[PDB]
Amino acid sequence: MVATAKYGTPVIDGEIDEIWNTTEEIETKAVAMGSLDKNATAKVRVLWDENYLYVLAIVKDPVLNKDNSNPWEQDSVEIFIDENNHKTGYYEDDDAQFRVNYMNEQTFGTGGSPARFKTAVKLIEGGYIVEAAIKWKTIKPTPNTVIGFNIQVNDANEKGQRVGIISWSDPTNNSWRDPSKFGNLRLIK
Ligand SMILES: OC[C@H]1O[C@@H](O[C@H]2[C@H](O)[C@@H](O)[C@H](O)O[C@@H]2CO)[C@H](O)[C@@H](O)[C@@H]1O
Ligand SMILES: [Ca+2]
Ligand SMILES: [Ca+2]
Ligand SMILES: [Ca+2]
Repeated sequence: MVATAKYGTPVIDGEIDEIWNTTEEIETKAVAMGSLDKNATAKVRVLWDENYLYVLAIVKDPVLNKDNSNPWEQDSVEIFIDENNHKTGYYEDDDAQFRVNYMNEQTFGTGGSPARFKTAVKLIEGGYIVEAAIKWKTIKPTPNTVIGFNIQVNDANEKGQRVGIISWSDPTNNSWRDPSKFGNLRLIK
């Protein structure tokens, strides 16, 4: 429900900056489809500065696949932001869904834009690391500012079928259209 992100500016390249160690790690344990022991999950660290929100997601996934024509059905990570944290039941102008797969290919849901999304992906033993920067659209964050946030891992099998949907705050697979399913992220100094 609630987490924090330390102020900081990491380099987007898929490598783990020392600074990521200064912020808490959250886990995607809100299951909508699949299970924690059998499907893709991520260990996530979050940082922020006046211009972007930064996300480091270490994904556990032994089988990588992107054969499905649906981007949400390819092994990928989705990031959700609610800048004014209104927790509405639908997307406002400030709300957004961003997506990037293990090949660092970006796709977008409502509100998401490539002009505000920089990403890098590096494969690792047993999975992959996603490092992203999301440019704020409507706000200029200050310490103790609270935004709505969620991160989801889509797990596809060798058959190109999505078998897992696990996020941090949403076990109902509605984050793509319902910000009220996002958790709260306090931007701290
Ligand atoms: O992302 C835009 C796209 O979303 C599709 O819904 C996905 C959603 O993106 C994802 O977060 C969730 O896990 O799965 C649903 C599908 O069940 C939606 O169907 C598209 O119309 C829309 O363009
Ligand atoms: Ca880095
Ligand atoms: Ca909003
Ligand atoms: Ca997979």
